[PDB]
Order: sequence, then C-alpha cells, then structure tokens
Amino acid sequence: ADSDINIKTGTTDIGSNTTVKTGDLVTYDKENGMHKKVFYSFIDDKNHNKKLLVIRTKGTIAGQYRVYSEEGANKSGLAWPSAFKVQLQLPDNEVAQISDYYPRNSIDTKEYMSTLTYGFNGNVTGDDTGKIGGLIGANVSIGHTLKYVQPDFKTILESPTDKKVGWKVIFNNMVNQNWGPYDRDSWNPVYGNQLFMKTRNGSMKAADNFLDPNKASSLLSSGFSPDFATVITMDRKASKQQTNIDVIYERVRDDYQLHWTSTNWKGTNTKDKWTDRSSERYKIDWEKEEMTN
Amino acid sequence: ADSDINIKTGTTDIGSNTTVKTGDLVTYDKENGMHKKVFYSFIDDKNHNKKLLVIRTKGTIAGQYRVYSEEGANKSGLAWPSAFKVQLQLPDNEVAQISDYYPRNSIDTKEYMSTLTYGFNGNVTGDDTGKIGGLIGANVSIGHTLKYVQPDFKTILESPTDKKVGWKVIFNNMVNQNWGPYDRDSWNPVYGNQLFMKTRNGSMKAADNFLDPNKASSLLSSGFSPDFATVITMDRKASKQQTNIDVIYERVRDDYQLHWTSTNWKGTNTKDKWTDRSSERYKIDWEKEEMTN
Amino acid sequence: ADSDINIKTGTTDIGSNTTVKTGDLVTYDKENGMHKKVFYSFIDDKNHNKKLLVIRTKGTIAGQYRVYSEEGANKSGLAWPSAFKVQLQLPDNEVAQISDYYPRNSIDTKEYMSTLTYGFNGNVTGDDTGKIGGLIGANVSIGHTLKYVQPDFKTILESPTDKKVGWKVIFNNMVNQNWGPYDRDSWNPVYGNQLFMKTRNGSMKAADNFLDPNKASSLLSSGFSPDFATVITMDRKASKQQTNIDVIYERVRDDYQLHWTSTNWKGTNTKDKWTDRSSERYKIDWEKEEMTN
Amino acid sequence: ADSDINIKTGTTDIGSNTTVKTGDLVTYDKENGMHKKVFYSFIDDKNHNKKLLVIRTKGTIAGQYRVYSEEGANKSGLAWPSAFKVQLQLPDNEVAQISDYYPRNSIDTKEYMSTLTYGFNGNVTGDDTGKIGGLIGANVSIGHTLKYVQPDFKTILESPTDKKVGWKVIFNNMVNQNWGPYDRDSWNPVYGNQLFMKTRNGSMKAADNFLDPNKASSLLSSGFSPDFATVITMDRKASKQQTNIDVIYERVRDDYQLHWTSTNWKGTNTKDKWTDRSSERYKIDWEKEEMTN
Amino acid sequence: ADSDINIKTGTTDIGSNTTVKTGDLVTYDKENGMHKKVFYSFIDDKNHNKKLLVIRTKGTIAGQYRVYSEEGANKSGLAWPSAFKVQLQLPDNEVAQISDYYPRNSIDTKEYMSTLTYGFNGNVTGDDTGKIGGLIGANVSIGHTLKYVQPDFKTILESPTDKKVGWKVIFNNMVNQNWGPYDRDSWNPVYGNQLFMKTRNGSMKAADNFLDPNKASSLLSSGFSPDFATVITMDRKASKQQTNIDVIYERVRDDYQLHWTSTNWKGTNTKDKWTDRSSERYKIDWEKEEMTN
Amino acid sequence: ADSDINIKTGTTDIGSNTTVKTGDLVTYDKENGMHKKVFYSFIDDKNHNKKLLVIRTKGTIAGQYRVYSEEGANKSGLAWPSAFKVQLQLPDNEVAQISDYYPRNSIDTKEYMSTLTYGFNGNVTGDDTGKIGGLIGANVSIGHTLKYVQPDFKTILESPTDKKVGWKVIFNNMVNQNWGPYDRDSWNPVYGNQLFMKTRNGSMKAADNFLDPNKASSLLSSGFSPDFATVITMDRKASKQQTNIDVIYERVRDDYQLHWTSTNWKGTNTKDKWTDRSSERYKIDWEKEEMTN
Ligand SMILES: CCCCCCCCCC(=O)OC[C@H](COP(=O)(O)OCC[N+](C)(C)C)OC(=O)CCCCCCCCC
Ligand SMILES: CCCCCCCCCC(=O)OC[C@H](COP(=O)(O)OCC[N+](C)(C)C)OC(=O)CCCCCCCCC
Ligand SMILES: CCCCCCCCCC(=O)OC[C@H](COP(=O)(O)OCC[N+](C)(C)C)OC(=O)CCCCCCCCC
Ligand SMILES: CCCCCCCCCC(=O)OC[C@H](COP(=O)(O)OCC[N+](C)(C)C)OC(=O)CCCCCCCCC
Ligand SMILES: CCCCCCCCCC(=O)OC[C@H](COP(=O)(O)OCC[N+](C)(C)C)OC(=O)CCCCCCCCC
Ligand SMILES: CCCCCCCCCC(=O)OC[C@H](COP(=O)(O)OCC[N+](C)(C)C)OC(=O)CCCCCCCCC
Repeated sequence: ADSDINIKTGTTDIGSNTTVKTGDLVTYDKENGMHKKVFYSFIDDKNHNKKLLVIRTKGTIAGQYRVYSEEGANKSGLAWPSAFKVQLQLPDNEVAQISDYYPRNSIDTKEYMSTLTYGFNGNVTGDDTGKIGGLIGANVSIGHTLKYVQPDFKTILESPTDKKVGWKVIFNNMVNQNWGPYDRDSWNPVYGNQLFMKTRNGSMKAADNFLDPNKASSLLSSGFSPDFATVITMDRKASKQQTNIDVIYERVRDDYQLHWTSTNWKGTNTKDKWTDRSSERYKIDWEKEEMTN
Repeated sequence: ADSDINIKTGTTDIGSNTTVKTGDLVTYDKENGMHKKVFYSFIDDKNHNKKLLVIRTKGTIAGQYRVYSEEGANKSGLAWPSAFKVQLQLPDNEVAQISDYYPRNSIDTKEYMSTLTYGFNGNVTGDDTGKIGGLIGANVSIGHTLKYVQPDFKTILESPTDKKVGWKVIFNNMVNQNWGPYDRDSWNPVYGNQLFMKTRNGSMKAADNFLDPNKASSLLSSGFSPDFATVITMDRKASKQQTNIDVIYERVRDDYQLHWTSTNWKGTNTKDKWTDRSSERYKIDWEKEEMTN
Repeated sequence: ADSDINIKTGTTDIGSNTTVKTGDLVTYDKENGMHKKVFYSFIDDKNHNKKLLVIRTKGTIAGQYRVYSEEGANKSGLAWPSAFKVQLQLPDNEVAQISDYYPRNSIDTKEYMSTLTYGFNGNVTGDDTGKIGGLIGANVSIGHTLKYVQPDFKTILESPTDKKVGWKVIFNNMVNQNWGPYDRDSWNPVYGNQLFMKTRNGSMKAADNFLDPNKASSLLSSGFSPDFATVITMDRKASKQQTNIDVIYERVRDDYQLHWTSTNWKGTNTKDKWTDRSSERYKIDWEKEEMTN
Repeated sequence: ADSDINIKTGTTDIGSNTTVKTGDLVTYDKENGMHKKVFYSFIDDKNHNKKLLVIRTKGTIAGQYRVYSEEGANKSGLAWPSAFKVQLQLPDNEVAQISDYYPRNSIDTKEYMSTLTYGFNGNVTGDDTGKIGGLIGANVSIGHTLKYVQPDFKTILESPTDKKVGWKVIFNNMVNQNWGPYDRDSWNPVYGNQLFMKTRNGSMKAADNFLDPNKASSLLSSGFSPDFATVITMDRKASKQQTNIDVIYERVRDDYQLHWTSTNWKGTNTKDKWTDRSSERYKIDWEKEEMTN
Repeated sequence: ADSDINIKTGTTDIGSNTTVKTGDLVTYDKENGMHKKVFYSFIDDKNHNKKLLVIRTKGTIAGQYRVYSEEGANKSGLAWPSAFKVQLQLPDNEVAQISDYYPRNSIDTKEYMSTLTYGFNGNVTGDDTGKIGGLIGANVSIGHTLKYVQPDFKTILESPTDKKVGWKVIFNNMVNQNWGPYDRDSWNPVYGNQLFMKTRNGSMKAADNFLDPNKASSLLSSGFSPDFATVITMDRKASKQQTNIDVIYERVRDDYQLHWTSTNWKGTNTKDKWTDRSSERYKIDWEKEEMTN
Repeated sequence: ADSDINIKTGTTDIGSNTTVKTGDLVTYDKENGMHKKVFYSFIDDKNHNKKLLVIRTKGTIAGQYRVYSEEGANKSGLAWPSAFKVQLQLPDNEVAQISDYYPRNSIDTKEYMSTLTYGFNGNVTGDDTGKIGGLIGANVSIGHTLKYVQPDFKTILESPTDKKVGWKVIFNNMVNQNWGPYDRDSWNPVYGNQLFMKTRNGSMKAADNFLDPNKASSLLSSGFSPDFATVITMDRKASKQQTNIDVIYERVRDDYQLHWTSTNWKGTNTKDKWTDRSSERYKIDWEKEEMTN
C-alpha cells in the first residue's frame, strides 16, 4: 500500500501524461483447439527508465474430454486435461528482460479449533419392590478441528527466470456424485481410482459408464481461458530495437480407463499420456511501437 | 489487476478520448417466444490496432413449462426447458475475428474439515444392598465434513473458436418440497425420478399431480434472460468493410411423464426431446459504423 | 463487467453529453387503493441509434388485509393479498418496442454438506464381588445437510414479449408464531391450513381468532411498493411520433376461512377469489419529449 | 486515519504537484535461481524536509525442492526451502537513513467460546409382569473452545536499525494428506517427523516415497515472490550526493531424510543445512535522480 | 458522520486550499534498539482558529527476547517484552496544547446465545421368551454460550492530560503449542506458569527448553512498530513562537525462569523487572514551520 | 438515501460554495481529570434559511479506577466509573435552537432459530446361549436458540429538548476471568456480586484481591473519549447576535467493596456513590463567527 508510507496514493505509479499504443492479435490453432490471443500495450513514460511493454495472454484452451477408445463392453478409455500451461520465452541472445507478472504464488491459510469439555452425571433409580440405586459419573473430551478451502484446479507460477516466465494450472481434486473428493493418485483396493466413474457396479456398456461432462468441473470439458500479465522492459539506448517472443499454450492429457473385473468396475489412471503444444513467434518493433505476426 | 504491476490504473484500457456510436435492434419471434435483442457499440480508438465492435446479446428466452399431453387420469406428460443456448457465428470466408467474451468458465472451490475427538468416562454405581460397581471407558472419533454451493442452473462457455463463440445454460439440480435435490438422472426403484412430482401417492388426476410452477425455480416457467458480451475486431486495411453475423437462441426441452403403476406415482424423464432454434442474420458496415437487420 | 474486456469502464454506456427531460405523473385510485406513479425520462443521444424512454413504475399498492365476513362465533372469513402484479402494454399496431427491464429472473443457489464419522469405544466393568467385564464397540454415521434462503414474497418477471412486459410478486411462504413455515397449499388433517391462525383451540369468537396483522409480514397489511424499470425505443425516422401506453396494477386476493368443527379450529384457503385491476392509458409525444395523461 | 483528526483526507501526504523519476533494474542470478528486481522512485517535494527514495524489492526467489541424494531403496534425502530472506543495508559511514518500510509486524487475534449446559432426565420402565421402575437424573457440562487461523508461511519484519532493514519468511506448518498439521519440530516415536512423507509403510523405493510437490504448498516448489517497500531519506544539504546500497536475497534450505527401519518409514529433519546468498551493490546518485548497477 | 447531519461531506474539515510543510526526523538508539522516527506536518489554515501541527511517532521498538542467564542444566532465565510505551510531553510552562490523538479506547462487544431443548423417548423391548418391556422418558436442557475475540497485545490510550499524551501496548495472553491461552498471572500447582515452556518434562538442558521465538507471537522477538498521531495547537498571537517537545519510547521487560524440581519443569514469572527509556527532545519553530533536533 | 428518491446524490445537502470558519478550544480540568475540547464550525450558506453552527465535543474523560480505602486485610473498597455523561445546554431566554445531533438511539436485533428432530432406532442382541433380543425406539426433540450481541458500555441519547441535548454512556455488563458476564445488580447468595473479584477464596490481603485494571475493560481505567456532534441554528434577523452555551462532562462512580466473611470473599456494590461535574460556559458571536472562552 503506497498510502501506508505517507506517500500520496498513485504517486509512484508509471503511465501518467503519456499515450499508450495498444493492440491485439488473434490466432486459432484448429489442430489443438487453442484460441490464443495476446493484447499488448507499449508504454514509454519519459519519467521512467526503460521502455515498457505489457503482454496479456488472454486466449482460451479447449478441454478435449471424450472417450477415445472402446473395446466392446468389457473395457473402454477416456482422455481428460490434466493440466493447462502457458509460457513466454525470449531468445538467449536478446537484450530485453522480463520485469513483472501478475498472478503469483500466494500463501494459503487454514483454520484451527481446540475443544475441551468436562462432564458430570448422577441418577437415582427405584422400582416397585423398594430397591434404590444410584450412579455418579464424569467424563472428559478433547477435540481438534481443522478446516481449509481447496479448489479443483490450482494455478501456479513456475520459477520465472530472466528470459522466460510461465504459469501452470493443475488438477487438485474433484468431488464426484457428492462423494469424497478424489485425485489422480487416489486408490481403493476394490474399485480403484473412482474419479470419473458413473456407477460402481452398473450393468451398462463400459464406454457408457462414464461421468457426464456436465456433472464434472467445467474446465474438463469446456476448456480454460487464461488471463496472465507480463511486462517486458528494453533499454532505450540499445542498438537494435527489434525483439522476438515465443508464446506456448501446451495442454497435458491423461488416460483414465475403467475395467470390468468380475462384478464391479475398476478404474485406473495413467498420468501424463499426451501433450499438445502450440507455439507462435511474435516480433516486437520498439521504435514503431507495434508487435506483428 | 493493472495496478499490481505498478502501472497506473486504467492506463492500458482502450476507449479514451473517442466517440462510440452505439445502437440497438429488437425482434420478437412469436413462434418460439424468444424476445431477442442485441446492443452493439463501435469503438475505433486511434491508439489501438484494429477496429472494435462489442455485441451484448441481452434478449430473453421464454420458459415454456406446461403439461403438453394428458390421457385420462392414468398418465400425463410435461415439457420443461432442459437448457438454454445462445451463440454467435461468422461465415467461414469472413476476415473479422472474435477477440473476447465476458462470462467465462471459473474454477470452483469446496470447504473441508477434519475432526478428531478423544474421550474418557467413569462412574460409580451403588444400591441399597451395599453392592458397589465401577466402569471405566474411552472412545475415539474421526470425522470428515465437506461442503460446497451448487446452483440450480450452471452457465458454461462452450469452447470458443476463432469464428464462433457460444454460451450454454443447463439444469444442475433442484430441491422439491424441501426434499433432497433431484436431477435428470436421479432414479428411485419405487417411485422413479421424483423431480416434478407433487404427491407420491395422491389420488388426484394425473395431469393435476405436477409441481406448481411457482414452487419450482423461476427460470423453468418465466424464462431466462441472457447477458453475454463478445467483441469482434476487423483490420482497418481490409478491402471489404462489410461483415455478416448470425445469432442463435436455441432452447432445449425435455419430456417428464409420471405414471400410476398400482398405488403410487412413477416418474420418468426423457432428456433432449425437442429443440427450438431462432437464428437471425445481421449485417455489419464498419465504414459507416452501423449494424442493421 | 465492461472493464473485463479491457474497455475503459463506462465507454459503452449511453447518455453522455446530452440533456434528458424527466417528468412525473401521479394518480390515486380510491376504489382499489393503488397510489400509482410513473417517472419517465426522454434520452436522445446523437451517438445512439434510436430515441429512448425509460419508465419507472414506482407507485404503491395497498394490502387490503381484513375480515370481510363473520357469521356468529362458529365461522368467519378473511381476505389477504395473494400476489401483486404490474405490467406495461402497447397497442398491437404501434411502432415502438420494449428494449430492457431491470428486475429480472436470477438463478438461486443452495448449500450442501456431507458428513462421515467413524467411532470406537471400550470400557472395563467391575464390581465388589470381583466380576470383571469388557465391552468393545464401533459405529459409523453418514449425514447430508442442505440449507438455502427462501423469502416470503418472490418477485418474478413474466415472459416479456416485444409489446408487453410485466412483473409479478407472489406469496412464497410465511412463519407463524415461530412455527414451521406455511403456504397456500399446506394441509394438516386435524387443523387444516394453519396459515393465519391465532390459537389452535382457543375459545374466543371466530372472527377474533385471526393472526394480528403486525405479526404477519408487512406486505400483507401495509401494501407493497414496486420499483420496476423498462425502456422503450422508437425509431427516429418514423412517420408518427405519438404512442400510447397502458399501465396495469392488478392485485389478487384469496379467501381464508377458519371453522370450528367440534373442539379445535379448522382453516381452509381458497386461492384466487378476487382480482382488482386499475389500468390507466398514457400518451407519449416523442417530438416534444413529454408524456401526459 | 487522517480524517479522524478532522484533517481533510490526504492533506498530510507528500508527493503532490511534483515529478517523480521512476526506474527499474532487473538481474538474474543463474547460480541461485533468484530473479531479483528493484523498482525505485525519486521523490523530492519542495514542501518536504528531505529528499526521498522508495525502493520496492519485488524480484522472485525459486523454491529448489528436490531429492538431492538417494542410496538404494533403504534411504534417501530431500532439500526444501525452510525460509526466504531479503534485506537492504547501507555502509556504516553513509549519511542517508532508513525512514519507513511497509510490511510490518501485526498483532494476531483468537476467538474464544465458553459453554455451560444443565440437564434433566426421567423415564418410566415397565414390563409384562407388572414391574414398574423409575429413573431420575441430572448432568452438567463445561466447555472451552478456542479457534484461530495459522498460515503456512509467516512473514516477519526483523528489528530494523537505522542503516539496515530486512524481512523474513518462515515455514509455520503444513497439512499433509488431509492429516494433522506438521512442523519442523514435530516428532512421533514410531514414524518420526511425517512432514513430507507419502505413505507410512509403502513398499516403493525410498526416493520415490516423497510427497508430490503439487500436493505441498506452492512456495516449496515454485518459489516465493517478495513485495517489500522501504524509503530512504537523504538531507538536501549533504556534501556528497552519492550513496551505495546492498540488497541480499538469501534462502535457507533444510535436509529431510526418511529411513526404512524394519517395517515402516521413519522421517528425520535437520534444520538449517544450507544457505544461499545473492548480494548486489547498487549506486544512488541523488543529484541526477538515477540508481544504476 | 458529517453527512448524517445533512452537511455536505468534508465541509467541516480543515486543510483545504493551503500549503502544508511536512518533514521527517530519524534517529536510532543503539543502546536500547529503538529506531524512533517522527513525521510532522505544519498546517496553518486561514479559516481555522489556531496554528496546527500533527506529529506521527512511527518509529519501531525492538523485541529483545533472549535467554539472559543460565546456570547449568538445573535452571535458566529469560527476558521478554511485557509492554511497549510511547508518549509525548510538553514543558509545564509552555503555551501550546494537545488537541487530538487518533488511536483511542474503543468499546468491546461479546456474543451471547441461550439454548433450550425438550426431549421425548420411547422403546419396546422383546426377547425370544416372549417377554415384552417398555420405556418412556423425557429430558430438558438449558445452555448458555458466550464468545468473544481477544488479541495477544492490547493497545491502550493512557488518560491524556492537556500537556502530555501517551499510549501503551500490553501483553494480553498467548496460545502455546495449541494449548490453552496463558497470561502473566496464570498458575498451575504442578508445573506453574507454563507460558514459554517447550516441553513439560523434557530431559534437555534447561536453557534449551524454551519456546522457539518463531512459534511465539512476532512482537515478542522482532519488535513492535507504533503508528500514533497527535495534533498540537498554538495560538497565532503568542509572544513566543518556539516550543519544546519530549518523545519517550520506554519498553518494559519481564523475567521468566523455569526450574527443574524433581521430575518436571516449573515456570515462574516476575513481572516488571527491567525498563528501558529513550527520550529525545525536539524544538518546534512555529514562525519558520520547521521542527529540528 | 437521497438517491433512492431519484434526486441526484448530495443535491439536498448544505455547505456548497461557501467558506466555513472552523476553530478549536481546549481546556483541562486538573481536579476531575477531564481533558475537554470543542471543535466548532460556522456555516452560513446563502441558500439555507438560518445560520448554522456545529459543535463536536471531542474531549476525553479519565477513568479513575482505584482502591480508595483499605482497612487491614479484612475489607477494602474500590471506586469505578459507572457512567460517563456529556450535555450541552442553552439559557432559557436564548433565541437559538438545537437542530440535530449525530449519535442517536438505534434499534437492536436478535437472531432466532427453531429446531425439530425425529429419530428411530433398532438393535438385535444375542449371546452364546442362543438368546435373541430386540429393541425398537423413537424420539423427538424441540429446540429454541436465541443469540444477540451485547457491548460492555452502551451509549444512549437522552431525550433532547429544544434547549438542551445530552448523551450518556452506561455500564452494560462485563466478563471476568472468562466467566459469565456480570453487572451491577448481579447477585450470588454465597459470594455476592463477583464483578471485580480476583479470586473467590484467595488468602491474600483484601486490598490486593481486586481485578487487575488491564484485565478489565479499557474504559474503566484509561477513560472514555467522546465524539458527539450537535448543530445550533440562529435566525439571521435576530436583534442579538450573541449566545451563551454550557458544556458539562459529568462522570458517575460507584463503590465496590469485598468483605471476608469466614472462608470466602463477599462482594457488594453501591451504585451512584459519587458524581463529578465540570461545566464551562462558552460565548458565541454569530456576527464575527467565532466562539471564545
Ligand atoms: C498419541 C498420544 C500422545 C500423548 C499426547 C499427550 C498430550 C495431550 C494431553 C492431554 O491428554 O490433555 C491434558 C489432559 C486434561 O487435563 P489438563 O488440561 O492437563 O488438566 C489436568 C487435569 N487432570 C490431571 C485431571 C488430567 O490431561 C491428561 O490427561 C494428560 C495426561 C498426561 C499426558 C498423557 C495424555 C494421553 C493423551 C492420549
Ligand atoms: C476403508 C478404511 C481404510 C483404512 C484407513 C486408514 C487411515 C485412517 C487412520 C486412522 O484410523 O486414523 C488414525 C488413528 C488415530 O490415532 P493416530 O492419530 O494415528 O495416533 C495414534 C494413536 N493410537 C495408536 C492409539 C491409534 O489411528 C488408528 O487407529 C490407525 C491405525 C492404522 C490404520 C487403520 C485404521 C482403520 C481406519 C478404518
Ligand atoms: C435407500 C438406500 C439406497 C442405498 C444407498 C447406497 C449409497 C450409500 C453408500 C454408503 O452407505 O456409504 C458408504 C459406506 C461407508 O464405507 P465406504 O466409504 O464405502 O468405505 C468402505 C468401508 N466399509 C466396507 C467398511 C463399509 O459403505 C457402505 O456401507 C456401503 C455399502 C454398499 C451400499 C449400500 C449401503 C446402504 C445405505 C442405505
Ligand atoms: C484442574 C482443575 C482445577 C479446578 C478448576 C475450578 C474452576 C472451574 C469451576 C467449575 O467447575 O465451574 C463452576 C461449576 C458450575 O456451577 P457454578 O456456575 O459455580 O454454580 C454453582 C452451582 N453448583 C453449586 C451446583 C455447582 O461449579 C463447580 O462445580 C465448581 C466447584 C468449585 C471448583 C472446583 C471445580 C472442579 C473443576 C475441575
Ligand atoms: C445456581 C442455580 C440458581 C437457580 C437458577 C434459576 C433460574 C433458571 C430457571 C430454569 O431452570 O429455567 C426454567 C425451567 C424451564 O421451564 P420454564 O421455561 O420455566 O417452563 C416451565 C416448565 N416447567 C414447569 C415444566 C419447568 O424451569 C425450571 O425448572 C425452573 C424452576 C424454578 C427455578 C429453579 C431452577 C433450578 C436451576 C438450577
Ligand atoms: C410450558 C409448556 C406449554 C405447552 C407448549 C405447547 C406448544 C408446543 C407444541 C409442541 O410440543 O410441539 C408440537 C409437537 C410436535 O408435533 P407436531 O409438529 O404438532 O406434529 C404432530 C405429531 N404428533 C401428534 C405425533 C405430536 O406436538 C406435540 O407433542 C404437541 C402436543 C400439544 C401441545 C402440548 C405439548 C407440550 C409441550 C411442553
């Protein structure tokens, strides 16, 4: 908070009394279903030290959640998106540098609660025959309760070097049919990984017996639309005013297969089966303030 | 957050010191009961890279929740809106492209809570006859609690290609008569799908025995009014300054039938029975900045 | 959110650098107790496409909650407002159209919580005679908890056509004497519909035995004041610049009668007994920007 | 709160009607994986008393979470970041001084709840033989509940002297596999420190049996990006207008080793095993208002 | 709230259309580890009645939490900061006065909840021999629950006279090892004051057996940074325009000693053992609007 | 809310385009420890109807919590502030009037919750000898829960007449040693009023056995600083432009005495023992817009 040091709010920011030449580039990769788009902005504030360029890789990545293979009613497969990734890179010999990037790793908290209870009890028992009985008792109780919030997909910021910065979205865990949350490594000796399992012992065809995409999380089927910001600074006295950038939109899928053993379905997951990458190279012209490709 | 990179807030946005020519077009489709409307705005900022056009498909889609067929008191049917859809498409040969779209798939979270309890107990029992008894005990308890919020209708963003983008609204599940939430695939061996069932074993006429539309969710009967935004960019040097768009407002209904077997009502649901589509083609004139049709 | 597409906030709105000629018309209908009022505003922004007119039907509708008929102490009646309605309509041959309307159907959510508990137990029992006993036990528990918020009166938006748009307020359910919520269709074999019942088996006069209006919801007795907004657009090249509108403020009452059978009171409800409508026709003059009548 | 003393808000702040010359310097230390960056701003308000300079050490520090050594399946090690540190220092003979620093130690609160319950009980027991029995009882209960929120990593502000100021981020405790929170000093006689333990008695290779980095907290693997602000004031009449600063980005790792004793895995932690420091010296030129190096 | 009297918000404040000459003075007291700093501002609004001066004693006070003395493994001591204080004073003969001071005593609230429960019970017992038994029971329960939030350190405003005003921060109570909150006066017959005790009956060296500073509250080890505001008014017609102020940063430490009696550790606390004061005298020159020393 | 009537926000307020001459007067009453201060503002808006003057009686009142008398170890007393009061009055013959006053009586709410539970139970018992037993049971439960928040000190606004207006702060109730809240009228047959009691049956000296001021609420010891606003209007055509005001800062103390009967301490409270008043008379000069004294 800038106002917490007594500095008037907004004084230290950059971009006042200047003209910013924004832009936009959109490209669709039919092969991988990645509607990538980048929205840039050239800021050159005279009071600043270096020329600036903010790249916002909005785009969108499809889900690709479908049953790829079926072999009769005995067994069938399924491919689902294990994690989405997007990164920006620069040539090793380039002179520009990565300055900032908004979505960053943040610390996570958890509640905690301790309970202690003392008790006392006493009753008097009697019957018709005149018998009289008594009972005196006591009890103690100690309790620990711990609660926290865990999302289905967890965004991460990979260690950003000077030249390349990249994010990542992975599959934390999911709740199926209102049952206990499952994850890729979850295992049960009888049924196995029940992640995307419709019925434990249904009699339908194996390919049919898969969780309906609507029931599952949206990102699995309808894709994930990133919103990431990075800022690139280039010295104003550099001999060359042209730079090249590479943007990647890789998506990683997994193989989930359920198998009918004798009576019930058995689910197995094979992480990191396929990976799809869609890299496009853009060219930056600092002098003209336009990025084209 | 633009201010989190130290850039002055609002610097990177587009639309400053420019005149935007808005508009409006309203049309009602009596056949399907879809009061469709589009509210557009032409933004051509000199500091930007391409001409812009934002389309907000506000409109409204009716519910169409009524008992379509009745056959005596033995059985009767009912049609309800399973899902609402709206999408924008462009001709394959067009040069414009889809840039953005507001309502997007978002990650969902869930609470979690683990509990552990230790116990101790002891009592002394005595009677008139002088008998003295004792009791010492202990117990342990482990508990997992998981809570999350699930809406009745869940909006989704279908995988947006470069040329076409479309949303979708589906029926998650509903609570009937304060009873457990039901959904399309819910089944009970005795009664069956009790989704829109008034009384389990009422003696009234079959057509009468249906959940009152007021009790159910509003969207089922009174319709759903969308609010979706998309932005279309067209290069300023293109030879042709005219483009055509298509807007669709399809709505999908289901068939719900309850049947009197011997004593109680039995309910069955047949998903995706009917679909109603209302597509209108608009023409865009970038040079004059007006969309008409 | 306009700022979520990178457009500067407020750019796409209409009404900048223009003069709006507001107005006001108030009329009271003594027969039906409806203090109806409309607050209009003519907006004609040169950058827009059509002339605009926003109508805000503020007004107010009385409750009319009273004991209409009494027949000795054996039985008596009561009329209460089941639902309030207000709608705007245009002549079929008119050229203007309905564009927007603020209060719209919204999706409703519900919480959900699943619980699972394991237990263990063991005690050692002994007495004076040296007898020693043991006990080992275990238990499991499964719990589903579902919570949601339900208001007394639920506003709805009837399917809006091009020419007419109307809202509606209905009676969801009410809590009486801190007892379980009741509604119009609620029934109990012994007492019946106990909605507005003071005492189950009081000995007072039948007319007296009714819930005090203060205890009940406010809208029942003191009326409901609507706040609804609609916008009408008319093409700027139309031959005729005059339009007629109709505004209706209908209110629906129900008959609630309690009857002394032998020992306790019995309550019965007869929905949709009376309806009161108060329609006034206004005239719109686009050229002069004034609505009068 | 400035407005709480009746002073108009923002009156006492500094930075109005002045030009601030910002800047930026980025450097990457390949050896230690620390993408350090500093964003400075020279403020010289004529109404103020001294020249000002705010340094925001944004940067980023990698996680470095990996299995460094493995010796067959009997045992293997692991190094994880115990704490991240960053500090600014000035030469002892310098004339500038440290004025402020935003992230500061803050007081922490805890909930508290006391419960007291009285009880009464009575039952009548009878059998076919005509025997009649009674039971009267009472009980009391006292309960203390205390709850508070404890984050995984806890930022601290080391005692700031006049010349040097430094922050610190340490490892509070973590929740593993939904089990009770663990910390560095946690110990269990059977298993030991179960902090980063995959399975208690799994049969896999020792190196394999480690908690997946995705499951653990993000900062452990993907690094921690600091955001700390400090302000340096230098008198405007000083003979020398040049100052030197030192910025350090030390990171401390620990050694976590699990050992297979006879049947189950045993985990041991050795705090403060390695420390990595990356110090860079910057030069400040007050007269020209530029920091370079 | 100024707007609650119908006065336009901000009308009654002071500081509009005037120039405020701020300042800053920083000094570090190596002997006591108190990085004291004062940030002043001279406001002389022509519409006001007196000259104004707001002093914000930001500064910072070190924690000084360490084991001062150890005598073998039998016993050892510890000194921790019991309370931090800071006050401003004026000479008795001075003419200026204290007007305001932000952080002020505030009323504290507590929740409350009363519970009442009625019960009923009945079971039918039978065996093979045809014996039939019954049981009818009832019970009542009354419960009072009271919850409130209590911070570790509680800031107070000492009774402010005309000439001197001073704040105070004291040690409310702390939670150790997730156990019941402890305070200075807490006592246990077996162990004693268990405030900063690592293990109840550990076998390590006495000096070693102390709570790790990281586990404890931050203010204990890393110090407390105050933020207090006071405003001084001086008449504009006074003969002398020079005033002297004194600022004190006293810190009070306590002695905590744990002692090995025969088997377990015993902890004893001796409140108010040492006090450290660091007073500096500043000179105020109203005519020149500068405070120097 | 002004914007809820369609009036542009802030239109109806007073104070626009005018100059307000503020002020300040501070006086300390050594005898009673009341640092009283008044902050006035003369507003004369030409569009208004009367001259305005807002008086904000900020000031501060000391706590005066101490053991006044002790008589050996058998008994001792204590005086604590029961209630703080501040009021403004005008001479009866004056022409000015009291218009407004911010802190006003506000309605207080309470939660409420009704619970109902049905149960069922059944078990099968068997032993080695082949005996088989059964048990079928049921139970019902009704519960009322009511929760609300009650502060320690409750501010009130005494009935404001035309000439005088006064506030009041009283002692609602307090929580001692985490035990049930106590108040002035609380009584216990064995111990008595245990409000400020350290230990029930401690053996220390009577004067020593009193609750530590730090443990109690802050206002008891460190005093209460009021913040109250009132506005006085005087007609602009009045013959006399001078008015006199009286400001009072009375504080009421109570006598709390604990007495050693035979084994335990007994506490008694005598409400309204002493009262301290400090009234100062100010003179208002409307023509010159200055209040002096
Ligand atoms: C895997 C299990 C590892 C052992 C964990 C030990 C830490 C938990 C301590 C514990 O049980 O809580 C403390 C309780 C409650 O009493 P306290 O709060 O200590 O008050 C003393 C009253 N008392 C003498 C009648 C017992 O007092 C006790 O009963 C404590 C007795 C000494 C420690 C052993 C307790 C066994 C707990 C499983
Ligand atoms: C479908 C069921 C699959 C098995 C799930 C195992 C995971 C749950 C572990 C569990 O029951 O919780 C741990 C408990 C509580 O004690 P801990 O927290 O382990 O402390 C040890 C104290 N104790 C030796 C007296 C037991 O200690 C135990 O009693 C654990 C014993 C070893 C695991 C088997 C527990 C059976 C749970 C159904
Ligand atoms: C109207 C009632 C329709 C039936 C509803 C079935 C769905 C509910 C399943 C259920 O009861 O929850 C699962 C429980 C808990 O254990 P799980 O979480 O399955 O862990 C297995 C441990 N166990 C073998 C010792 C039981 O394990 C069981 O006991 C499940 C046994 C198989 C399903 C039948 C359960 C009967 C529930 C009324
Ligand atoms: C490690 C344990 C140290 C001792 C802690 C003592 C402090 C806790 C006091 C306590 O147990 O709570 C007070 C209860 C509840 O009654 P009160 O609220 O005192 O009302 C009196 C009614 N009664 C005479 C029928 C009992 O009344 C009592 O039963 C209090 C009796 C005197 C104190 C001893 C209680 C033993 C608690 C472990
Ligand atoms: C240290 C203890 C001091 C005594 C505290 C007395 C204040 C608490 C009163 C109390 O126990 O709550 C009221 C209950 C519940 O019934 P009520 O709400 O009074 O309804 C009457 C129904 N009844 C006749 C069947 C009892 O009705 C009763 O059982 C109240 C009977 C009269 C007061 C004595 C109750 C004993 C409480 C410890
Ligand atoms: C100081 C006490 C004054 C009396 C307060 C009466 C008001 C409370 C009524 C009450 O107990 O709650 C109603 C319950 C629950 O059943 P309901 O919700 O009435 O459903 C009827 C089912 N049942 C016939 C099997 C009982 O049904 C009953 O058991 C009600 C029976 C008639 C009223 C007497 C109940 C006694 C309560 C202390």
